[PDB]
Amino acid sequence: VNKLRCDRRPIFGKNLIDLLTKDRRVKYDKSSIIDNELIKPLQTRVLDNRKIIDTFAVLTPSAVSLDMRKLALGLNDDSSVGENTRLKVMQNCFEVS
Amino acid sequence: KLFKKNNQVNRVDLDFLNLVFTLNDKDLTSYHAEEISKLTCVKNFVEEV
Amino acid sequence: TRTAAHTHIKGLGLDESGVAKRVEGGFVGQIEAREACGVIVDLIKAKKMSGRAILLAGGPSTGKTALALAISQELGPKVPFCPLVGSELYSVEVKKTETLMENFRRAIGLRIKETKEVYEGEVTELTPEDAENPLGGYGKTISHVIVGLKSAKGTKTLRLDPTIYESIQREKVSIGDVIYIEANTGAVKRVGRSDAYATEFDLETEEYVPLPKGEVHKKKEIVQDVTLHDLDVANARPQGGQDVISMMGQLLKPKKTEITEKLRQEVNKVVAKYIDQGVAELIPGVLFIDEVNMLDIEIFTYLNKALESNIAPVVVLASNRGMTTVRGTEDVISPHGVPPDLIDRLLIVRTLPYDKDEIRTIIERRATVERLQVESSALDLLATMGTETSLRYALQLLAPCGILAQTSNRKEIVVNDVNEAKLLFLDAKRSTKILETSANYL
Amino acid sequence: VTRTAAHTHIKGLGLDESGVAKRVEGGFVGQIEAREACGVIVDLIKAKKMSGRAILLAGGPSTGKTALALAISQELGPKVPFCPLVGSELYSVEVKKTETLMENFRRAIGLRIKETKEVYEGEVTELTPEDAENPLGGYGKTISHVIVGLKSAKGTKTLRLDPTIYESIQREKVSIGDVIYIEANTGAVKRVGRSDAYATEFDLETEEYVPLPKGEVHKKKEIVQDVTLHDLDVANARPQGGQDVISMMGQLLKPKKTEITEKLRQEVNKVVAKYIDQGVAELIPGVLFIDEVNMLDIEIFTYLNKALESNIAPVVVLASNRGMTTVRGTEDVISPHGVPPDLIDRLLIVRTLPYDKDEIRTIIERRATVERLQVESSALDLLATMGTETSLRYALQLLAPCGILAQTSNRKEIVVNDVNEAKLLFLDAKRSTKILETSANYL
Amino acid sequence: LKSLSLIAAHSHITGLGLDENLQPRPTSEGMVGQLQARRAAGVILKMVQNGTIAGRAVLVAGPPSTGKTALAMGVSQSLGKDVPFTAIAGSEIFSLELSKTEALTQAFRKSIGIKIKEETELIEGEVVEIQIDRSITGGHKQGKLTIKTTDMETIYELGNKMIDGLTKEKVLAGDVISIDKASGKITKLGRSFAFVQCPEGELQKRKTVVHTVSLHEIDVINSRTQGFLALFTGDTGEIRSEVRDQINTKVAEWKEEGKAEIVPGVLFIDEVHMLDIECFSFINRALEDEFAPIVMMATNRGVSKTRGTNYKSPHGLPLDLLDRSIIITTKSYNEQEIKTILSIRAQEEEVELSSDALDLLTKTGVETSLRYSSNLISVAQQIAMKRKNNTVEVEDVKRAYLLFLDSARSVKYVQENESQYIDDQGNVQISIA
Amino acid sequence: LKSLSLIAAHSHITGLGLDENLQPRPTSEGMVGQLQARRAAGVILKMVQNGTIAGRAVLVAGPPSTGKTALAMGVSQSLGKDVPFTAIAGSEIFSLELSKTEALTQAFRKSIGIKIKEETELIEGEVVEIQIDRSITGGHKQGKLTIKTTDMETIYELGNKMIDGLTKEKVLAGDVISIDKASGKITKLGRSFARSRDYDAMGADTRFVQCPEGELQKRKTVVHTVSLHEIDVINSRTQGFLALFTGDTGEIRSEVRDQINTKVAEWKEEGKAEIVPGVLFIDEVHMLDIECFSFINRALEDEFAPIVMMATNRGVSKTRGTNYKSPHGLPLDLLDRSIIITTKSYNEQEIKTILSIRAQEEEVELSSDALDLLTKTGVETSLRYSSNLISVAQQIAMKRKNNTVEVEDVKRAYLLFLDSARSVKYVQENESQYIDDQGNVQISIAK
Ligand SMILES: Nc1ncnc2c1ncn2[C@@H]1O[C@H](COP(=O)(O)OP(=O)(O)O)[C@@H](O)[C@H]1O
Ligand SMILES: Nc1ncnc2c1ncn2[C@@H]1O[C@H](COP(=O)(O)OP(=O)(O)O)[C@@H](O)[C@H]1O
Ligand SMILES: Nc1ncnc2c1ncn2[C@@H]1O[C@H](COP(=O)(O)OP(=O)(O)O)[C@@H](O)[C@H]1O
Ligand SMILES: Nc1ncnc2c1ncn2[C@@H]1O[C@H](COP(=O)(O)OP(=O)(O)O)[C@@H](O)[C@H]1O
Ligand SMILES: [Mg+2]
Ligand SMILES: [Mg+2]
Ligand SMILES: [Mg+2]
Repeated sequence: VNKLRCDRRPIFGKNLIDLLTKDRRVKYDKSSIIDNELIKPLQTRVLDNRKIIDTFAVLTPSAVSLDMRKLALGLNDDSSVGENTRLKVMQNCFEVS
Repeated sequence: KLFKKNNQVNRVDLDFLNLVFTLNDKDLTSYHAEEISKLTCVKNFVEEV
Repeated sequence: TRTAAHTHIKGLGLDESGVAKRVEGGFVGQIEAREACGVIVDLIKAKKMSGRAILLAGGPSTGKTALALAISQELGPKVPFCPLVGSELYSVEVKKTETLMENFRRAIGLRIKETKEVYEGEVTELTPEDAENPLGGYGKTISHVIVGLKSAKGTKTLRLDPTIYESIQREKVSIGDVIYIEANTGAVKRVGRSDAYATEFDLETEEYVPLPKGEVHKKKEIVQDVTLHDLDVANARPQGGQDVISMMGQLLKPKKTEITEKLRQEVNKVVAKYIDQGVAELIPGVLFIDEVNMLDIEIFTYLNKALESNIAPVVVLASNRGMTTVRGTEDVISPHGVPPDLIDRLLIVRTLPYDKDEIRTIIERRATVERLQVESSALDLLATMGTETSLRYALQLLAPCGILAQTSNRKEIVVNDVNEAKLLFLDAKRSTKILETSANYL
Repeated sequence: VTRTAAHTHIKGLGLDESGVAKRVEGGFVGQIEAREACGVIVDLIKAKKMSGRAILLAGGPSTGKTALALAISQELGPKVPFCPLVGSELYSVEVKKTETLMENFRRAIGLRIKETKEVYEGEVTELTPEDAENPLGGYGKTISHVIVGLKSAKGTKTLRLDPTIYESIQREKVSIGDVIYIEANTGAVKRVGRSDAYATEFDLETEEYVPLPKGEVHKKKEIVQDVTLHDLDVANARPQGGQDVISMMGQLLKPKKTEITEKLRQEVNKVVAKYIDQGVAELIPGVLFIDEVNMLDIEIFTYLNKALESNIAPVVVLASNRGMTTVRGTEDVISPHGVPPDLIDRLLIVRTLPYDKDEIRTIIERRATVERLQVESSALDLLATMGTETSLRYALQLLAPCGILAQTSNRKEIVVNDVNEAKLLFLDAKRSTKILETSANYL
Repeated sequence: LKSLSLIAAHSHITGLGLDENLQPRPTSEGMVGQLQARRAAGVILKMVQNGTIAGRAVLVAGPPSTGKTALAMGVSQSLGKDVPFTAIAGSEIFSLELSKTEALTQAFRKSIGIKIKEETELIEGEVVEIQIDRSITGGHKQGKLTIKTTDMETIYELGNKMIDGLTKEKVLAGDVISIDKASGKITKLGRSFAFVQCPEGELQKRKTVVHTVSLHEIDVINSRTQGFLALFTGDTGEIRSEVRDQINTKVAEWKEEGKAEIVPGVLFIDEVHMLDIECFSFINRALEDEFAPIVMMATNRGVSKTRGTNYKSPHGLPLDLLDRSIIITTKSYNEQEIKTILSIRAQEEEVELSSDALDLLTKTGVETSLRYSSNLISVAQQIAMKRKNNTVEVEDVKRAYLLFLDSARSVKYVQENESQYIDDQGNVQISIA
Repeated sequence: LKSLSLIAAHSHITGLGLDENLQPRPTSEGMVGQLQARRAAGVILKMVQNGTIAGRAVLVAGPPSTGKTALAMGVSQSLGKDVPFTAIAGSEIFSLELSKTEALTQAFRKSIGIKIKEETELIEGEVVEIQIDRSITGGHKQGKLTIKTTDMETIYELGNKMIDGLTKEKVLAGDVISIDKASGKITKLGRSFARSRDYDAMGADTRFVQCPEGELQKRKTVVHTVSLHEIDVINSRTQGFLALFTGDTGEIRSEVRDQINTKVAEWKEEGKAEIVPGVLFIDEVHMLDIECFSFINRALEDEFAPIVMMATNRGVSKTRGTNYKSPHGLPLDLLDRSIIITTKSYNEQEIKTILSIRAQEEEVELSSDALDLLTKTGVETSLRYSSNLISVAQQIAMKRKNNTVEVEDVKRAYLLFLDSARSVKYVQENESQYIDDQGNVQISIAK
C-alpha cells in the first residue's frame, strides 16, 4: 500500500483547470440588449421554418437496410462493447431530444 | 476472441503509472496537484513496519 | 513611451488653403500624397460617397503605411478605422467572400442614444403574491416573487420575471443584501451585505457595503457608439446569458456562419427606422487592406461586384508590386497584382522618394522623437548609411548607437559608436557579399 | 511447409571471435568488408552508448544490401528491437512526415520493465451493500458500493470494490455462484462460467460449467515484459479503450492520431528516468532501418539533419541505390546517392562488392539446398551462365519452374531440357526488349 | 422601399428605360446611349417576361467603360420583384470543398424559383378579459377569454396549447391578439388604453399566403435533414442526382396538377473569360435541359489563352459555347454623352457643378477615362467643401487633377524611374550614388 | 533541473556567458570563442529584457561549424523562464491542411504571451472528525466536520457540493484537506495516521504526509501565462480548444485578431493584463516561399510584433518560387529591414577547448595525446566527426575495461569511421560499382 500510494499520488495537471476558467471568463458584464431579440438562432430557424419544411420535404430514401442503425454505432445484442454501454447510451439518448 | 487471449500477463496497465495525465486537467487544478504531490510520505509505513 | 516605427506622425498637417508644408507633423517631402490624402480625408468627411477605391502604390521605405496612419490619425476617433491585411482574409470556417463583405460591414459605424432604468436597494422580502379579485378567489400563485428593494431615500416593491428571479437565486442573496437590478436588460449584480448586518457576525467572507444613495428608480442617457457589424453579430448568433437556455444556446452552435442578405435587409431596415425616428446617425468608415497583391483572384472578382455595391465605403488599398502574375491565375500579367477591371475602378496615388537631406531629417526627427542625442558627424555618417544601405537600416541602427553610448557612459552618439554598429551589425549587401563565398553552403 | 521468399538462408553474419570473416559461412559467399564492418556495427549497437550514428549501405541491385540488413537484424537477436521501414512509407496526410520520422526514432528504442500485479479469483457468494449498522447521520447507510465475497477452493475472502469494476460486474451478467476473474491494479473483469456445484440445477444450459480455481484467493507474480518507448508514447498520447462508457466514448470521440509535443516526451522519459533511478527498468537502444532513401523529400532530409543532431536518435542504417542524381523536392541540386551533402557528411558509406561466376554458382547452389531442390551439374553450369548473362534474380527466379517441370516430368533432378524449356516458356529482360523493339502497332 | 442604397456606380441606373415600341429614349431612367444594346436587352426583358421559352444563353461584350454590367444591372432592375436573379462571379465557382461543376449546377438550380400558395384563417379582435382555470396540484388548464370587435363580441374557450402559448407569451386584457388556427401561434399586436391597436372589419377572416422558394433550396432540403443547416451555414455540395431527377418529376407533376407554378429566372455570370473547360462543356450540356434558365454572360477579356489548355482560343471561350449563344456588342461614347453621364452622376451624388468644371471634367474624362472623371466629380465637391461652399470651381478640378494621377502618367513616371522600382529579376537601386 | 536532459550537442551551452559590461569571457558558461557574436547576442538579450521596442528582425549567418544555432540556443537559455521562445523550422510552415501564411501568423501569435494574475482564498487544516447527515428516502445532505490547526480549531458546516466533492473523493478523519472557496474542489493532501487497515483491497484515494503550520484561512495570488495564439483559437470557436490539443486548427478569421488586439490593448490600458515580448526563432530560413517573405515584410511592421531571429544556413542560390538566383537566398526586401550578425572560423586551440568541454559534458576522461590527435583530426576533417569520435573512443576504451582513453582507440575509431571526403575518393575510384545518373550500374565483375 506504501508503493501503491507513492505511485498513485504524483498526478500533475499539465497546466491547470483554473488556467481553463481564468482565460475564458470575461471581466465584462452581461449587458443584455435588443441583441437577444435580434438573433433568431439556427436551431430556432429550424422551428420557425416549420411550414417550409412541412411543405417542401417530399422525397424519401426508398432503399434502406434495417438493423444497420444499431450496428453502425456498435450497440446491438452482441458486440465488443459491454452490456450497459448500450443501456446507458440508449437512456441518455432516450432523454436528450 | 482469438485476440482476447491472455494479454494481462504481458501487458502493463499504463493508467496506474500516472501517464494518462492528458486527461488530468478535466478534474484537477494546478495548486491541487502541487499541494497533492508535495504530500506523499514514506516513513509512516516504515514506522508501522 | 513606446515607439515602434510610428507615433511621430500626428496627422497629415495641411493648411486651410490646402497647400502642404515641407516640414509638418512628422513628414518631410511627399506633398502630393499628403495633400491628395487630405482630399481623401475630406471625402470621408463628406458622409455621402461610397464605392470609391484608392490604392497607394510605391516602393519600400516610401511612406504608404505611414500615410495610412496619417489618414487614420487625421480622421479622428469618431470615425471608425478598420486595419486589415490581405493575407488575413483566408479562412477555412467560412469563405473569403464572407470575411470580405463582412469587413465591408465592419468599416461602417452607427451611433445610437437610448435610456435605461436603474433599480437598486436592500432586499427586504422575497415572497409570492396573494391578493384580491373582482370576483372571489382563494388559492393563489404561479411562482413569481415580489422583491422589496429598500434604498436610502425610498422604499419600493417590484414584481419580477421568473428568469431574473432565477438569477436572484443564482446570486445567493438573502434578507438584507444590496443588489443591482437593470430593468431593460435583466442582469443582476450583488454588491454585498448591507452595513446594518455587519455586527451580526465577527468574521464573514461577504464584504459589507453601504446603502446606495439616491432614489430607487434612476434614468440616464448614453451616447454609446456601436459598429453595424457588431449589430450583425448580434443579429447572427446568441452571445450569452445568465440562464441555462441562453448559455446552452451559446454552447450548442457557437461556430460562426455566413450571413444571408435578407438578415442585413432587416438589420438596416430597423436601423433605417431608427434613423427615421431621428435617434441614430449613419457615418461611413474606412477599410484599409494591406498587401493587396497577396489576394486571390476570387477576392478580386468579388471586389469587382463588391465595389459596385452600395454600402462599400471609401476603401484604401496598398500594393507594392507591378507587372506581375495575379495569384490564382497562370498567364494573366497585370500591374500591381490587381486585375485591370479592378484597376480601372481604382485610383493610384504615386509615392515620391526622398533625397539625402530628407533622409537626414527622417533620422533627425526620428532621433528627437526617440529622445536620443546625435552629434553632427554621426548624423552625416547615418546620412551616408541612409544613402548607401537603406533607410530602415539607419532607422534600425538609431537604437544600438544609444545603447553603446549607455555602456560607454556617453550622452551623445559618436563616430566610434556607429562604426562599432557597423562592425557588430551588417546590412543586406555585406550579408550577400559574405554569403557569396561558400565552402559548404556558407 | 517451410516458406522461403528471397530470405531465410541467412542466419546472421557468421563472423569469428577474432573478426576475420569466412568465405562460406551463414548463407554468405564473398563480401568480407560489408560483413565484418557490419559486425562492427553489430557491436556498436551492443555498446548501448552510441547515438546519432548513421551508416548508409550503397550499391547496385543483387549485391546484398537488404540481405545485409536481415543479417544485422538476425545478428542482433530478438532482445534488441528492430524497426523495418521504407522511405516511401513516411508520407502521411493525417500528420506531417516530421512526426512520423521523429516518431519512428522513438520507435527504434526499447525499454524492458518489471512489475508485480495482484490476482483475485473465486466463486461469487454475495453481492450486497455495506451497513456498519450505526447510521452516523451520514447515510441511511450506503453510497452504492458492493462487497464481493469470492469463494475460492483453499480460502474464502470478502472484498470491497469500486463502482466502475462493479459496473463491469453488472456487465458480465454474473450471479450467485459464478466463477469470475478480477485483477486488482487494472480492474478488468473476466467471467469463467458457472461453478460445477450448480451443474445439476438444470439439465441444459448455455453457460458452461467450469471447476473451482485451485490455490489461494490472492496471488502475485512478476513479469519481465518488454514494451517499446513509442508504445508508452501512444499510451501517453490518446485513450486506448476501457470497459466503461466514459472510457469507450473517450476513445470514440477523438481516435485520430495527432502530433506529439516535446514536453510530453519530457514527462515520459522523466518518469522513465525515475524508473531507471529506482533500478526497475533498463534502457537499450535499437535500430531504425530505412529502405529507399532516395525516395525521401528534402524536408525529411533537412529534419534528418537536426534529428541526427538530437540525443535519442540511435544507430540508423540507410539503404540508397543511386548516385549523382537530383534530390526530390529540389530542382538544380545534384548530389550523390540522392542524399544532400550535409546529411552525407554525417553519413558512413559501406561499399558493396559484386560477385563472380563461381560466387553466382554458390548463390544458386546454396539457394538450391535451402530450397530443397536437386540440381545436376550441367543445369548448374547452365544456370551459372544465365547468372552471368541475364541477371542473378532471373536465375534465382528460375530455380523453382525447373523443379515444377521436373515434377510434371516425374524427375527428381533438374535437367538440361527443363531449364531450356524454362528459357522457352519464360524470357528475361534483354529478350523482352529485343522482342519489343520490332513493333507493327506498338508491340 | 428601403433596399440599402448608398452612392454606387450602379445606383443611378433604375430600370432599362424603354418605350412600348422598344425604341430607347436618349435620356430615360439613368441610362443614356447604347440604343441597340438597350433595345436588345429589352428583347431579353420581354423574353423573361414571356416565359414560354427556355434554355437560351446570351452574351454582352464590348470594350471597357461601356456598361455591359450596367446593362445587366438595368435588366435586373427592370425585372422587378418576385423573379429570382442570380449574379455570380466567374472565379466564384472555384472552391476546395465544392466542385466547380456542382457549384455551377447549384447556381443553375438557384436561378429558378417556385411559387406555392395556400389559405389560412385569422381571428383578430380586442380582448375584454381573460379567465383561465387550472389546479394547484393536478394541472390541466382550462382557459376562457372574450374577443371583441366593432360588430362582434364573443367569449372563446381555450385549449391546452392556447394557454401554453398564452403563458409563454405575456398578454393582458388591454392587449389585443390575432390568432391563426392552423399555425397555433399568437400575434400579440397591440394594446388598449394606457400598444397600437385600433381594429376594424370582421372577427374571423381567411386570407391567402404565397411563398417563393427556389429549386436549389428544395434540392438541399430533400438531400438530408442537415441540408437545412448546410443551407444556412453554406456547408453543402455534391448532391446526389436522384434528388434532382425525382425533384424534376415532382415539379413537373406539380405543374401538371396545377398546384405549383414556377417563375423562369435569369442567371448572370460576371467575368466568364477565366472559366475552366470542364465548366464550358458542362454549360454546353446544361443549356439543353428542360429546367434551364436564361443565361446572360459578360465576357470581359480579349483574345488570349484559355485556362486549362495551351492554345489561344479566340474570344477566350471555345466555339461550342459561342455557337449556341447570342452576342450583343457595345460601342464607345461621344464627348457629349460623357458630360451627360457626369451630369446624371452629379444628380445621383447630389453634387452641384459649374459649367466650366463640367467642361474641363468632360475634357479630362475624354482624355483619360470615364472612371477617373467619375471619381474627380466626387472629390471636387470636397475640395470645394474645404472652402466652405457647395459650388464646385475649376480650381478644385485642377487641384484634383494634379493630385490624383492617371495610370498612363505614372506609367511614364515608372518608365522614367525604372532604377527606383524593382525589376523582374529582383534588382533594385535602393541607393542614390 | 528536471527538464529532460541527456547528452545533446546543445546541452553544454547553458546561458550566453557575458559580463556586466557585455564583454564576453574566453571560457564562460559552455561558450568559447565568437566574442562579437556573443556580444551582439547580448545586445539582443538586453533588447528582449528591455521590452520597450518591438518589430525588429535579426539574422545570424556564417559557415558551418560556427554555432549560430548554438548562439540562439545560448540566447534562449540565457532568456530564462516566463518568457516564451518559439523555435520552428523553415520547412515546418509548409502544410496541406494549413496555409503557409496562416501558419506563419500562427507562429507570430505563438511567440508573445500574456500574464494575468488574481487572488484566491485557501483553508488548510487538520480534520478532527466528519459528521454528515442525509436521509434514507429524501436526500438533501447536511455535512459537518471539524478543521484544526496549531492555533485554530473550529467546526465547519458543509453544503451540497461540499458533500458532492467529499463523497466523490474518499476522505477520512485522519486525512487532511485544503479547500479553495472559489474553485470548489478539495485538495486531500495528507493524512494523520488513523484509517488505513480497514480493507485489504481498497479504492484509489489515499494520501499521507501532513504536518501543517500557519493560519487556517490564507489568501495567496495565482499567476497564469497564456500566449495570444491560444486566445485566438479559443475565441475562434468552442472546438478550437479541441483543435488546440489535437492540432486541427488553421485559417482563423481576422476579426478575432483585430478585436483581440483592441481587447489586449484595452487590458494594457486598464492595467489588468501585462504582456511579455517573446522571441521568434526560425531555423533554416533559406528555403522559404516568396509569399512568406512578403508576409514577413508586412508583419514586421505590426504593433504586436516579436523580435525575430533568423538563421540563413544556405549560400547564394536560386530562391524557391522564382527563376533568378537572388543573393543570400533571400530577397532584398527582407534583408533591408533586418540586422545581420556573421560568425568566423575557429582556431586550432578552440577545437581542443571545445572537445575538452565536450569531454566534461559527456563525462569522458581523455588523455593528452588522444586530445592532440583528436584535435588534429578535428582540424583536418570537421568538428562534428571529432565530436563523435570523442564519444566512441570512450567505448573502444570501455571494451578494454579501462575508463582512460588511449590513442589506439582514436586511431581505430579513425580507420573504422570514415570521413566524407575519403569516401568521396572511394566513390570516384569505384564509379563502376555505384549507380550513375542514368541508372547504369555494373553489378558484375567481368565483361
Ligand atoms: N514621414 C516620416 N518620417 C519619419 N519616418 C518615416 C516617415 N515615413 C516613413 N517613415 C519610416 O518608414 C518606415 C515604414 O515604411 P513603410 O512605408 O511602412 O514601408 P512600405 O512602403 O514598404 O509599406 C517606418 O519605420 C518609418 O520610420
Ligand atoms: N553475398 C550474398 N550472399 C547470399 N545472397 C546474396 C548475397 N548478395 C545478394 N544476395 C541475394 O540477392 C538478392 C537480392 O539482393 P538485394 O539485397 O535485394 O539487393 P538490393 O539491396 O540492391 O535490393 C537477395 O535476396 C539475396 O538473397
Ligand atoms: N448607359 C449608361 N448610362 C449611365 N452610366 C453608364 C452607362 N454605361 C456605363 N456607365 C458607367 O460605367 C460604369 C460601369 O462600368 P463597367 O461596366 O464596370 O465597365 P466594364 O464594362 O469594363 O466592366 C458605371 O460607373 C456607370 O456609371
Ligand atoms: N563555439 C563552437 N566552437 C567549435 N565548434 C562549435 C561551436 N559551436 C558549434 N560548434 C560545432 O558545430 C556543430 C553545429 O553546426 P551547425 O551550426 O548545425 O552547422 P549548420 O547550421 O551549418 O548545419 C556542433 O555540433 C559543434 O560541433
Ligand atoms: Mg465587368
Ligand atoms: Mg509595408
Ligand atoms: Mg543548421
